[PDB]
Amino acid sequence: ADLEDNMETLNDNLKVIEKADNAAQVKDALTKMAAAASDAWSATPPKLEDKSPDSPEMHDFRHGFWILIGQIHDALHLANEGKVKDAQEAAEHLKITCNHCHQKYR
Amino acid sequence: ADLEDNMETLNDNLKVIEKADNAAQVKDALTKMAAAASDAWSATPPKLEDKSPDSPEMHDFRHGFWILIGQIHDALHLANEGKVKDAQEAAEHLKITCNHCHQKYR
Amino acid sequence: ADLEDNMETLNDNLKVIEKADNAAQVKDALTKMAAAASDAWSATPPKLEDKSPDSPEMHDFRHGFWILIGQIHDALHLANEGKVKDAQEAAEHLKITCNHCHQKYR
Amino acid sequence: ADLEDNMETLNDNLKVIEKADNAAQVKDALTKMAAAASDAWSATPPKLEDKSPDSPEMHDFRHGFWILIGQIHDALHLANEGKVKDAQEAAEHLKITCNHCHQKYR
Ligand code: HEC
Ligand code: HEC
Ligand code: HEC
Ligand code: HEC
Ligand SMILES: [Cl-]
Ligand SMILES: [Cl-]
Ligand SMILES: [Zn+2]
Ligand SMILES: [Zn+2]
Ligand SMILES: [Zn+2]
Ligand SMILES: [Zn+2]
Ligand SMILES: [Zn+2]
Ligand SMILES: [Zn+2]
Ligand SMILES: [Zn+2]
Ligand SMILES: [Zn+2]
Ligand SMILES: [Zn+2]
Ligand SMILES: [Zn+2]
Ligand SMILES: [Zn+2]
Ligand SMILES: [Zn+2]
Ligand SMILES: [Zn+2]
Ligand SMILES: [Zn+2]
Ligand SMILES: [Zn+2]
Ligand SMILES: [Zn+2]
Repeated sequence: ADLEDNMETLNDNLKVIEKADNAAQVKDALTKMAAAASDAWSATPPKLEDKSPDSPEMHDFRHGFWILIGQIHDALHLANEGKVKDAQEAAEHLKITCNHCHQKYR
Repeated sequence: ADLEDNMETLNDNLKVIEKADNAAQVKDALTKMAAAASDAWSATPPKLEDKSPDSPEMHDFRHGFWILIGQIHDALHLANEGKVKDAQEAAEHLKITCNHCHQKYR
Repeated sequence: ADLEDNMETLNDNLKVIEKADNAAQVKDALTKMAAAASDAWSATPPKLEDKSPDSPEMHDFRHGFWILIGQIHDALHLANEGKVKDAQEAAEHLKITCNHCHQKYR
Repeated sequence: ADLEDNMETLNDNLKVIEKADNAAQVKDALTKMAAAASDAWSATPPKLEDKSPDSPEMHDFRHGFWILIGQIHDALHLANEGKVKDAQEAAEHLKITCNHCHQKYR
């Protein structure tokens, strides 16, 4: 999908996690976020259309998605241990990564 | 594009890394492998077309790409520090992940 | 040495990172924090002296130090690439992990 | 403990994992390996007594224990999902990290 669609997927599923009651909802939202992050890894954001794909900027840009993917990976493991509250708390971790990339690149 | 194309990208660039002389070659090959792994994350492999997308198998399948992506992430950091030999020996780490997924699902 | 000493090491060096100007200061503070986190991994915190060492609590407790160690690991890689501001903003990531463990066990 | 004691702990528990029948044995061995790796993070190995503690060598040395700690972290998550075979296969991952550090530093 395009960067904007992936971002709406990330935004909708982050809310599902913050509002969730059971593990299955959290697991499903985390899996959908991981798919959106991986698909978004390739995208060139507007602020960086001018820059070459192996510029310092596009490397740092892509590095943000590695942070997020890793955070989702750990969150799903916690979710798969019945630790709903601990997996929901991952949301707080994910939001930092969301804001850090936004601050630099949208 | 498809799982088989992503795999040939992973295979070709793994060899480039093993036969590389300088950092730029290693960096470029690692970046291409990361793109292939991320793009492959969503694929349903032939031996798992029968299985449900939330089966233990498709979860374990996807988990393999998280391991590889994480390994590529660290390898590129080492590559970006001029540690060519340390980044090349990441290749040895990557091959274990290649074989583990292949053993179960190829 | 003890959990409280490790925590003051983490606290002092987190501030050094937030107020740093150059890479060497950030690198040095991150290295000291990594040493404190690793050394703290084995500690039994007061609020968990009652609990068995393989309880869900002491496992979750130890898991917190794995998150922090991983965050410090990535921060030092960024620091070693001359990306001072990117390494300093790791501080924001670290504080979430500090608070999550404190909320449950301090 | 000293580096040699930590190494014997790593060696004994790696064998327990390769020989294990149930999750509890694997979980317990992984937890003991994590404790040994964290405690070993601080050690100065013989080949590097001459070198300063913030030399490139002692940084690369310590980086090896970050790889191992991360690998143990993932292995324990797999172990905590009843995936004994998948957690035992982590052993193959750990041995690469063992050999890579040995090759450079013992
Ligand atoms: C980069 C590494 C990013 C990460 C990680 C996250 N986001 Fe993002 N997001 C990013 C960019 C470059 C853009 C702009 C895209 C454009 O074409 O304009 C966005 C946009 C959004 C939006 C759209 C709203 C807007 O103000 O433009 C949303 C709703 C959004 N992002 C949400 C979001 C969430 C929830 C994230 C983590 C869970 C997240 N983003 C991470 C770049 C990056
Ligand atoms: C799963 C998580 C995998 C990881 C990690 C890696 N590979 Fe793979 N690979 C996988 C599957 C399911 C398949 C078969 C797909 C099919 O349609 O039949 C493959 C296949 C390959 C191939 C052969 C491709 C072909 O021409 O048919 C190669 C050469 C290959 N894989 C290489 C490779 C390398 C080098 C990897 C890591 C560096 C790697 N793979 C990881 C599943 C998975
Ligand atoms: C658990 C996994 C923790 C993480 C991660 C961090 N901290 Fe911590 N901290 C923890 C405990 C259990 C305690 C209480 C110990 C006790 O004996 O009562 C603390 C305490 C602190 C303190 C106060 C120390 C004192 O003088 O009594 C500080 C200032 C502190 N912690 C800071 C801190 C920082 C900055 C962290 C991350 C960067 C951090 N802690 C992580 C448990 C855990
Ligand atoms: C460095 C980052 C290391 C990692 C990771 C592992 N090992 Fe190690 N090991 C290391 C050093 C520097 C030494 C030498 C210590 C000395 O004072 O001589 C060792 C030693 C051992 C030994 C002792 C046998 C010997 O030939 O000296 C064993 C049995 C051993 N190490 C096992 C081991 C295992 C099983 C590991 C991973 C699971 C492992 N080591 C990782 C440095 C490092
Ligand atoms: Cl980030
Ligand atoms: Cl290694
Ligand atoms: Zn929506
Ligand atoms: Zn974890
Ligand atoms: Zn899992
Ligand atoms: Zn960040
Ligand atoms: Zn594609
Ligand atoms: Zn690293
Ligand atoms: Zn980088
Ligand atoms: Zn594996
Ligand atoms: Zn101590
Ligand atoms: Zn990184
Ligand atoms: Zn380094
Ligand atoms: Zn947390
Ligand atoms: Zn022994
Ligand atoms: Zn995992
Ligand atoms: Zn756990
Ligand atoms: Zn290695």
